[PDB]
Amino acid sequence: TQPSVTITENLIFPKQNDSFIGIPVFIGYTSSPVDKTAIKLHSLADFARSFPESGLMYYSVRHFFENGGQQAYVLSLGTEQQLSDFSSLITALQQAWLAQTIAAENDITLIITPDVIRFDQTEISDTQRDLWLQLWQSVLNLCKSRRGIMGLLDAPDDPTLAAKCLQQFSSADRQWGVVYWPLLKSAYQDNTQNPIVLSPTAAVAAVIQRNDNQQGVWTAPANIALSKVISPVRAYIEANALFNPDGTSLNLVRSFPGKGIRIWGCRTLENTHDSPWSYIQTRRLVSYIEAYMTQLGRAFVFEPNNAITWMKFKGQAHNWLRQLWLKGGLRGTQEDQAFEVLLGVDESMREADLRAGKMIIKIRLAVLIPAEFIELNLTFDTR
Amino acid sequence: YMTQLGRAFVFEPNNAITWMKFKGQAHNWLRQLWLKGGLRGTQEDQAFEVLLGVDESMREADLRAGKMIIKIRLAVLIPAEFIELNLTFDTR
Amino acid sequence: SFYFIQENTPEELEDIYQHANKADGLLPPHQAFVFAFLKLLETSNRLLNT
Amino acid sequence: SLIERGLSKLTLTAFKDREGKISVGSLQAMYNPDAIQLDYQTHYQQDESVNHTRKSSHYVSSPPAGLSLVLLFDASMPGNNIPVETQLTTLKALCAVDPSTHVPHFLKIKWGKMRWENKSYFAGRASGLTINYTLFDRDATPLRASATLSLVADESFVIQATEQQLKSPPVTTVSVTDMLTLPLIALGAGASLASGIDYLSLAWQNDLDNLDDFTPGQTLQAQE
Amino acid sequence: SLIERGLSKLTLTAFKDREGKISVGSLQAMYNPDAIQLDYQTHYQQDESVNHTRKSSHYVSSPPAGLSLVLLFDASMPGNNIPVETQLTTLKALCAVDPSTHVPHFLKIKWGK
Amino acid sequence: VTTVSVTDMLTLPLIALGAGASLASGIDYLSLAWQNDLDNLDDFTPGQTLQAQE
Amino acid sequence: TNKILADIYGRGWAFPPQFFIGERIPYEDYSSDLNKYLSEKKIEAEQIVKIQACIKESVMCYDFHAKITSTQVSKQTNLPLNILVTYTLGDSEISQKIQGVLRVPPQFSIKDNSRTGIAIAEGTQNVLQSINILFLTEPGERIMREDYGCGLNDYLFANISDELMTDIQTHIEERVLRYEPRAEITSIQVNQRTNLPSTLHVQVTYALRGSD
Repeated sequence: TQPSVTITENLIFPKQNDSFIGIPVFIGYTSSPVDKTAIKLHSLADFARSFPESGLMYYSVRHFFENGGQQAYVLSLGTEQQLSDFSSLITALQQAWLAQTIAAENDITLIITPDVIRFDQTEISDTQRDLWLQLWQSVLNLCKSRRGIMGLLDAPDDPTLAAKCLQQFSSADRQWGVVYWPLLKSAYQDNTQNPIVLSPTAAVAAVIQRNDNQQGVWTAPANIALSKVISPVRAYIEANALFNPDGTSLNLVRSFPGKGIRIWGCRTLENTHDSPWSYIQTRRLVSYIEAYMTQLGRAFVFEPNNAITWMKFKGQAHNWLRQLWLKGGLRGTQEDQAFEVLLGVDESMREADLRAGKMIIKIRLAVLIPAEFIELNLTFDTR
Repeated sequence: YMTQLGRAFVFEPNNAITWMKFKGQAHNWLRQLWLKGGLRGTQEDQAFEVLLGVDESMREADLRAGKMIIKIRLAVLIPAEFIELNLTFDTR
Repeated sequence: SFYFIQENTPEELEDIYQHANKADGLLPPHQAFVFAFLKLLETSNRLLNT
Repeated sequence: SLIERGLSKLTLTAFKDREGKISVGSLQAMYNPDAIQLDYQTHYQQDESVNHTRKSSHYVSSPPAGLSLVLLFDASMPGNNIPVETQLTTLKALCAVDPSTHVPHFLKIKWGKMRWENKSYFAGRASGLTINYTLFDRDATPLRASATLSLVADESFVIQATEQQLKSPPVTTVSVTDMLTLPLIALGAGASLASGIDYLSLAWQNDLDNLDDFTPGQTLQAQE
Repeated sequence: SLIERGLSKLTLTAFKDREGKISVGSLQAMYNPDAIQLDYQTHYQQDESVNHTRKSSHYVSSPPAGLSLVLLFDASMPGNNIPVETQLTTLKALCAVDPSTHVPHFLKIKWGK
Repeated sequence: VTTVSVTDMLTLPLIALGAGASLASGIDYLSLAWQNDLDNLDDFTPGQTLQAQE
Repeated sequence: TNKILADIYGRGWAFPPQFFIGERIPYEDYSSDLNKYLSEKKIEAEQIVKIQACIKESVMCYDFHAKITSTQVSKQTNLPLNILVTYTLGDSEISQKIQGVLRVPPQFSIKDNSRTGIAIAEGTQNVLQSINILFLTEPGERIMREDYGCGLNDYLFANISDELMTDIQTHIEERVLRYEPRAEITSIQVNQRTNLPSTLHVQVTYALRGSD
């Protein structure tokens, strides 16, 4: 027992101070019961500390961490013995304490439900279509608990049913929903040595979190290869009805010869042609801009409402926005084209607003458009 | 060292000028020891702190009794007695 | 019963030791350990017999 | 830093052999150098052909990497009690010819967290040492002196061999993914190999029943 | 520009072969160089004749073109979190001798327009 | 010729390494044993002195 | 895939050394051929090939070099069957016997404590164990190999500081490169334990040579 060098199988869990723009939360039934709080994980070791290494939730979290993820949250709805059917899961996602827990946590930015894959999908009845429509609305209602959160959604395995859901979905929360298809055959094996089928949303969340630090929040997270994925469940030739340039559409997950399995879409559920939130990276960039202005704006609460205060905000907001513009985060060849900030007693407010205690700031932005299609026209030089 | 430094201030006037002379030198010496690796801390205020004043460390009663009280806080280093190695496989 | 597995006799092991080919690298490792040690002691025995 | 704020000091260690098995001595610099220079050179020879119009040059032996430092020794200011002659004697003795091996010692330079191109040390041998004396006492005791030191890299053969077989392994392993063909697997597997591999050789080594006898999630191997 | 005003960054890519069919790695400069030099040389040999008074020279092999850059790496100012050692280790490894081909890598330098 | 002193928990290969460090060509454990007239490879005690030649 | 890794990276004794002796075979119970017993009990002839395939597959998993030569039935189990299997390893003349339980698809199970010999480490476990032995060995301990070892004892009782943590990390990298060519170290993490301030925890992550 003297001082010496020894080999151990124990693990250490030092505190981590890193921060990321996009942090997902895994909401579903776990191996063991826990309280109503959200557990923060820094690696797969933290998950084993709280839950046993088994079940669908374990492999979804493992798939997240092996795809480049760094920080995640787990919210347990109960033990795995309470799984009954699809409608019960929808009811569980509609509980009241979920919104309060999500809202109280400011780190959470994405929502993932790994337990949608468990249930059977052998009937293409209209009852199933209504059930899927309810699930999307339930997740989107959780995103509305706080500005900036979006939910990564699953789709019915049968392409005909999925196309039916897209056409008949109606909601005012489309801009906060992103759907991926189909399911993925992971590289992990269960007791009977069969591959484990996982939802693509677990790997997409790691890609989105990783892409923010590498390329930027204004860069589309599509066209990126996944890891620990053997093959998608269904081939790309079955998804010709799931992309509508003038309607609701899915983001396909596809394999290429020599390129692996890659994400092949960047659209949200926003079906309006002229809507500005048709792309995920556009919705995330504006929320990233909103988050900064919220933080900057908080410094001026309970401050005197005079011209000096407005200049302090306008100078700093103009300063930060130009730095983002010079990094390629906004579209425009001239500074006045990229953005504009208005804040004054007559530019954006009235004397009535000052008496009410308000301070109104007007911000305009110009965003970039992803390159989805490339057409080549070849002509002969007339010389 | 602080005993040797303190001895130079015995029988001296017990005013604020005298305290600054002691506090300046004591802060100077401990800081030099910190920059040599003799104390633990990445910030200067973490490694040491010296308090000496009519209200920071003493009271008016202490001045009347002829006392002079200096408060010193230190952070020291810990030896490496045990080393454990955990070896795991890279999941890639 | 560890050095001689089941129904093994010293006569059988001696035959294998003399002819290394009839095992083709599939002799149990612990018995190969014994054969290796016996090879080491051959040099000492040779020197003494002089 | 993370724990404390001690100042790391540069160290010079000398060995008799290339592998660093026989230590000779060590010297810790009393003042850290304020600048370090690393030099890499590599020579090419142009290709001359009578029937080809191609422009190309082929690689010729590259000189070993060079290092340069300047160390300052002082014995005049308060707190500098180690004599300058003692430090200069030690510094030269580490860079000199070993009486046993009849060749100069092998040196290692270490300084804190500084990395000398992927390694915590610079392994090499001295190629030049200039000492300038600039201040003396009344009894001619040297008080200030500066030494310019330049080394040429001379690494260990064992580390070179291991790093060689690591980046160019003798046998490589690949995992089969969806919609992969045997020629594509050979390209991926044969990228690390020195001579590559062809699709027929790869199939034979894996005992494939045909050119498509593999499934996603399977692992294949490729030898030299 | 035509659409936006992002700052293009100089990139260095390495390959094992001459045709660039096997990528090795890449490195994006954290600070663009402020000057780039290109050098072209070509050598001629004078013609000597015993019966011709003509003055002429004939072309001898020209050395390959040379390029020179200076890159700066910093890890002290705010926003510079990538360590200098990592960047320098990557830069040399791209320029070093490949363990498989026993020859230095083939490089490509791209920077904007 | 070099001389070495034997300390606790030393083996003959360890002694030859320390003694052979200063020698031009080193020394092997068999040669070191023969020069010192050792009865066996462990025929030494702590505090004893051993010699090594070229 | 474990066979592929084992062939590439080799196999050898497990650490620490362990020894086993298999249970004794009651040879006075198996004097009836399995095929003759099955045919006599009016079993399907299409079953017999399935039965034999199950025996061969289960034995192959137990030892893939085996080659079955005989099969017998315990006389105390006449319809849960106890079978004594006789096989030869490869092309050698060495023959070994093993007990088994057959259940009628047919299922065949092997007695648990049936192997006599040492424990072996294969493939990845061999490399992982190889690095573990390096850490626990100090230079000068191995006879005639006085340089093999990591040598982390030289950093004990030193003040826990950034200098010590850097020295430990670089020392591990150099020694593994010298003495373990089959492994590649990808990251080393050194941390101080909060509950035990005087102990250091080192996290080492390794990858196999040519794994990717």
